[PDB]
Amino acid sequence: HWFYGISIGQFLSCFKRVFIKKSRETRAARTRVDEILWLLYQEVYCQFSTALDKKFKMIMAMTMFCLYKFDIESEQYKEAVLTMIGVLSESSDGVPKLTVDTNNDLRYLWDYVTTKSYISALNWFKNEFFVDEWNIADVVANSENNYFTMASERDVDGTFKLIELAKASKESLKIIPLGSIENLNYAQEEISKSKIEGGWILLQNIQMSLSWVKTYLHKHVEETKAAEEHEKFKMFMTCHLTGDKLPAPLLQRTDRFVYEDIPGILDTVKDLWGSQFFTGKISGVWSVYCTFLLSWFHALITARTRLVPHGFSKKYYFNDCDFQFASVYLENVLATNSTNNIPWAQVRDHIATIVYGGKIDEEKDLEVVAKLCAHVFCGSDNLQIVPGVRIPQPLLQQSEEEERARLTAILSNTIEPADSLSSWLQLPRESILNYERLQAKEVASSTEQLLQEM
Amino acid sequence: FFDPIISRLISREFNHAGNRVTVEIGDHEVDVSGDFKLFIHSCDPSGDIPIFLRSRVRLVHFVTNKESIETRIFDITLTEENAEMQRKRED
Amino acid sequence: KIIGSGKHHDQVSKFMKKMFGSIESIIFLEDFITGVRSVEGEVLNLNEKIELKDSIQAQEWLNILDTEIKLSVFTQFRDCLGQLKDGTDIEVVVSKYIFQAILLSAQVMWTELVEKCLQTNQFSKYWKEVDMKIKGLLDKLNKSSDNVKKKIEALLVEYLHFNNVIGQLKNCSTKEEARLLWAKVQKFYQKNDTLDDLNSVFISQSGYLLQYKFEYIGIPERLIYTPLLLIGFATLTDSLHQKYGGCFFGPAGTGKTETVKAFGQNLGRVVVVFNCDDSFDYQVLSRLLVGITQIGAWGCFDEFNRLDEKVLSAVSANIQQIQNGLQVGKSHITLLEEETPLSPHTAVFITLNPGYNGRSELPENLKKSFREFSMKSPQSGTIAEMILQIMGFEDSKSLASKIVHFLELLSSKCSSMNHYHFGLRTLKGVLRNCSPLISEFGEGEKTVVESLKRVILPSLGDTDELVFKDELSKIFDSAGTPLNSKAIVQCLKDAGQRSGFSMSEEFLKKCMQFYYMQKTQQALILVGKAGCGKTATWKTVIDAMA
Amino acid sequence: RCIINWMGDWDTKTMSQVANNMVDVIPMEFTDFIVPEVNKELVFTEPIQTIRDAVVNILIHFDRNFYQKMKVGVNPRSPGYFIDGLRALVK
Ligand SMILES: Nc1ncnc2c1ncn2[C@@H]1O[C@H](COP(=O)(O)OP(=O)(O)OP(=O)(O)O)[C@@H](O)[C@H]1O
Ligand SMILES: Nc1ncnc2c1ncn2[C@@H]1O[C@H](COP(=O)(O)OP(=O)(O)O)[C@@H](O)[C@H]1O
Repeated sequence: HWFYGISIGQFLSCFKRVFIKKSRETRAARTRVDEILWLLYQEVYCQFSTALDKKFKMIMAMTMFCLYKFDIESEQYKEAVLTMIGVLSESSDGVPKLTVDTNNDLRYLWDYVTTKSYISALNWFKNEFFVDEWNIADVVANSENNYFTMASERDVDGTFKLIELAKASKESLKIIPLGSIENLNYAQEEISKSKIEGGWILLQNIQMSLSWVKTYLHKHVEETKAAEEHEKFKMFMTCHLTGDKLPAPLLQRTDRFVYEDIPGILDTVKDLWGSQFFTGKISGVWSVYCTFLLSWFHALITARTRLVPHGFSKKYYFNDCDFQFASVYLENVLATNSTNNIPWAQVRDHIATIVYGGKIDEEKDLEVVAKLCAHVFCGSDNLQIVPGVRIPQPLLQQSEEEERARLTAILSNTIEPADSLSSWLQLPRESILNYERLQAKEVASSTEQLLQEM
Repeated sequence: FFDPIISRLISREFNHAGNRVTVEIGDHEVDVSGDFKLFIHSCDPSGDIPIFLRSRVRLVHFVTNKESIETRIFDITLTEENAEMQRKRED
Repeated sequence: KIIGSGKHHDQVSKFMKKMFGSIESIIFLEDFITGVRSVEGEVLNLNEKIELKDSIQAQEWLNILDTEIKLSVFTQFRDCLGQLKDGTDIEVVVSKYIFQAILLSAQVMWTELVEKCLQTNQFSKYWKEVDMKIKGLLDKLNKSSDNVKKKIEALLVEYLHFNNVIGQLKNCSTKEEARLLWAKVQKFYQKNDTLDDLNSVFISQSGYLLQYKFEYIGIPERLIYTPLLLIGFATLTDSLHQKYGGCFFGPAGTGKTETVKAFGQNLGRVVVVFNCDDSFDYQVLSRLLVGITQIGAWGCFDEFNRLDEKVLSAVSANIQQIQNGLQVGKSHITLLEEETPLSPHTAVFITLNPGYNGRSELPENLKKSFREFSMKSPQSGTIAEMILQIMGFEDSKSLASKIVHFLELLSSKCSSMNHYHFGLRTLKGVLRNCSPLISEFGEGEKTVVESLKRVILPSLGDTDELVFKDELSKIFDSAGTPLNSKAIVQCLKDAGQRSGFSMSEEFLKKCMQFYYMQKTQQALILVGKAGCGKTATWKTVIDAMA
Repeated sequence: RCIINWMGDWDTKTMSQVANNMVDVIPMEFTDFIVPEVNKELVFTEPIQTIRDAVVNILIHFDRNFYQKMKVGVNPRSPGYFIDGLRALVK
């Protein structure tokens, strides 16, 4: 992958810092050098996991576990774990193996495989290794390079995470949304100032910045060799995995981190509702009611779009702009129409065919969105938005403070069940199970091609 | 890159006089000095280089140390893991 | 050239087509601007004859005529609305006013009438009235002159759309469904109380109010109304209402550029269409962009999917600047290294034809300012039925269904190869080419069969004509008889004998195909195996027709 | 029209004779040779009596072994490193 590049110097630096990290007591096992080597594994895994996404994180984790264990253990253990991983990749499935009272880990793995908890069977590799997973703060503080790439997809961001990290320690963030040539020269003068000032900075969507960063920022980073002695500024550039390829010298010079913190569905409703409502209401109780309804709908569609091919035949990206357009359309139709259930059908059609159906190009996905919209919007008398929450209509006295209070309370008190991916989303449990099956197949397969490569 | 104007020096080609050393370069019998030293530096190793220089010029690998690895991390370990006897040997 | 020769004030007339795109000639009485004539030859009468003196520069009276033509359009609209309001048939009106005025007046009148009918739920009477109007316009069209026949067909497009709307809403049972469909379709309104005559008329669709502009369009071909077209219009106006430019994407042969062109058409705008990535330099792009942002017109970047990276980046920067200027609303924008005013009415639309991989997308810097909309296959059956109705028919419904089914079956059956194309363009070509053949032949389905033979058949491989005739026999049962061959075949035989060429039924068929299909097409491509008499073929046809 | 002459890389006779001719200047060092009864089967030269033949044979052996190891199969490259190696040896 283009982003997953690596340098010799990074490996040697991590190797050097393996030793002087005499932080946590290593396991009281064979000799000193063996535990030093195991600590080397733990350190390199902790450092280099942050540059890899969840799937690659997992495959590298298990492959590295196998690399350690095959060399450190007996032939029986090696062939048993080989049979286990073959069972995981049912394209190379075999017969399970049993070692009596010796390797409790393998019984746990076989239990996870049999119990259809494939994701737990995977995560066992990381859990057993007693690793110390990191966040942005740990990698930023511990690393010495001033540059960091804020890798993510086009549907989730760490901007709020970075802002709250700054507010947690030393602040100094200067969000610089790059854009037009005026935006361009403002950004370059800002970074020139921040080089001496040493304040934190953040640039948005380096992909669209491609020309400027190739011409200016790449050259500036090349020239900033001795300038790192200046006040301790933090360089944060947001890059998108599906975006255009970034120049190799720039990505190599900087440090890399990727974001995977996908908030829960209830969390999505929480933060979308808060960010939408803190600007103040416009019209009567029905306005905030339909705003709540469309916020929930946006949460469901954002949830469903993360599953491919189960649900949608292909991946889509729903930007907030759709949310603003939905809000504007609902506000306008409510202002135009009287306080009745009259415009529900037309609002549903408009949302499913223009606001959210415009991007989509598959009649199956159009039908899915249409049925979801009909379920969520059409109806009255305590609509069951999710099987665990009942949403009644606004009452006849039309007070909006009580409505906002009741909406916030019903959002807070209600809890999200673990099966929300299959319960809140109208998907058969077979669908999600086969999704986990496909995930296990792809990760495990890649792990074989890796291991036969060695 | 390579042009056959330094050809008369990449391969020994000098019409020495009785007491003066001359080389036919371009259109001038350019003067030479005993302290003149020329060294060709390359940017990347993957790029193909002309065969004539490979015949003549003395290639030396200062390339990035991807291979081996054992030597570098071995040096790091000896300088780091109980270094006293290792560098006391050099002492 | 125009400035240095601004004395004859007639040499500019052949320039002003480029700088309006709707009009190409200007009328002169003796030295005064009597009016203008559009590309289809429709003559616009200007109420205020602009007197010209030798001192006034060209651009000054150009500026005055910009507003003068719009004022005349509004006045003709007012007269047409007044004449229609007091119960007058459209037929006596079609010969009096311009096509724009009659179309917009009919739209407003129909809007009000269907509003009151929806308030009363008595659509049967209005449906009958519309049907009689359709029949009267149909029978008037036959004996009319072509110059006005263009007007009759153009208005019949909108009247057919209205009749379809009325019928489908009458079939709808609930008041709520009626309101749904009525808000779904475009709705016309005017404000007489407002003193500003230019903005006295406006369009309302999906609850969004857009101000109509009385800019002149002439009589461009009317894009028939289809559901998918209505969704396209709705998404376009929704994107515009929040000052975001529209963005259409999808497979080729979907009329996306034609869709936005029809949008500007019925909304009263000349959408400057720039076909892109053919030979064109960035400087003229900057010039036209500055012009459109200074005048308030609308631009569409046809075939925007393909561009070289540097020009694409430059135009993306410029378009991001202008779109953000619309967003903020600042009067001046510093684009093209110069402070330029920005009209509030300026808007930009983009079309994305499929790439080598298929789905082609805008540069990511535009994602925050545009709304991509996929475009599906248009309702070819509906458009074929409407065209057959507007050309007069007997069984247009099943005939259009048969034509669409036959074209799809031809696409599925015959071998696929690079130049084969059975998209909407081919069907449109058949329906636009049959008309002289319809005049020569009857109006029966056999005339359509002959048009199919004269258009698609001579561009196939041997097995492909085998499949073509097999499916022609399967679907249609009209074979036809040879006609007007008693002379052209004799001429071909004489030419072959005088050239020493052996006439053959293969050769005769190829020559007949070429002669038939050269009448319409201007520039011809001839393809066949090396030295297969193609030179001889066109020699024979050319001297035989001589 | 042109006459083509395939010269190719030098063979064992060529290296033996040529390196003999050059090491004519320095075929001998202090005291005498290490015991000159090594295997004669792989001797491309005349029987060993000084260092001369052992040196030329070891040089040619290393040369073709390095060529057959660095590449695989046909090696269309003549010994150029041989000349630099022998110059370094004599100097
Ligand atoms: N109708 C005909 N009757 C008899 N002979 C014919 C007839 N048409 C063509 N020929 C013969 O066939 C040959 C025509 O080949 P020609 O090169 O003209 O074909 P082409 O495909 O148009 O050309 P090219 O491939 O060379 O550009 C000539 O030998 C000509 O005499
Ligand atoms: N609703 C419609 N009714 C009749 N003809 C149409 C309709 N939509 C498109 N067409 C025809 O189909 C053709 C397809 O145009 P196309 O090449 O898709 O435009 P673009 O340049 O946007 O790709 C157009 O020439 C147009 O005449």
